[PDB]
Amino acid sequence: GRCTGSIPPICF
Amino acid sequence: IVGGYTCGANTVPYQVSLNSGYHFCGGSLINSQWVVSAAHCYKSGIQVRLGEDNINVVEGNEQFISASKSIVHPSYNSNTLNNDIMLIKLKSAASLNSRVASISLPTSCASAGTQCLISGWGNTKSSGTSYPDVLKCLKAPILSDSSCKSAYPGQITSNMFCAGYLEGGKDSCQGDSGGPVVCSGKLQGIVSWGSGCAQKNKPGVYTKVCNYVSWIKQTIASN
Ligand SMILES: [Ca+2]
Repeated sequence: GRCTGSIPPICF
Repeated sequence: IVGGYTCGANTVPYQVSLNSGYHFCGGSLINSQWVVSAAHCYKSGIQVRLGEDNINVVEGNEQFISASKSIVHPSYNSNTLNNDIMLIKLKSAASLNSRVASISLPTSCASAGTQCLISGWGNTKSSGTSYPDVLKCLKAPILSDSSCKSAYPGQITSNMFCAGYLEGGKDSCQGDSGGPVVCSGKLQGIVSWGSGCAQKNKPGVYTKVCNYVSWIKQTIASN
């Protein structure tokens, strides 16, 4: 999905 | 970083790890007291880890410095990811040397096709997950804004650009957020978002740092 590569990811 | 290579210790001396009892984002050192990262990486309790290679072993070039200030852009939108930039002030100045060094800010925006270096300690797999000990690197080109928009219809603002590949296999991924995209010795991008990692037809999307240079300078000057 549309997500950031953070830990944890932030997805939309 | 998927599809990349081992950078080599301290070969990316502006790369930082943001740590809250675990590595959660990257960032870029821009002077002895300030780091640039992504707004989406904001949290309380950030420790900045400079001079890292193996993030799991104390090797000798590390400097661990608490954030004193973490300043998200006032216009950051967490739904669109527009203005995905944050400035972190270090509680004390880093000691700068060959292995811990700042990266220059752009004096102009970069062009499509320009090769850049993207780095981080994020996931190295496109299917599933594996987190590396040492810093990984990827050379990647800036894509045309039209290709970026074709990939992500309705989602690319003037404060974003795409870099990487359309064929799959090479990208920034989970744990790389906030980290650098350096092109010709200038910090042009911040790891921001994408549709998955290293998927066909879905390049990485990065915050367009050249739009923020005056804002960065004013923010630092006032803090
Ligand atoms: Ca280390």
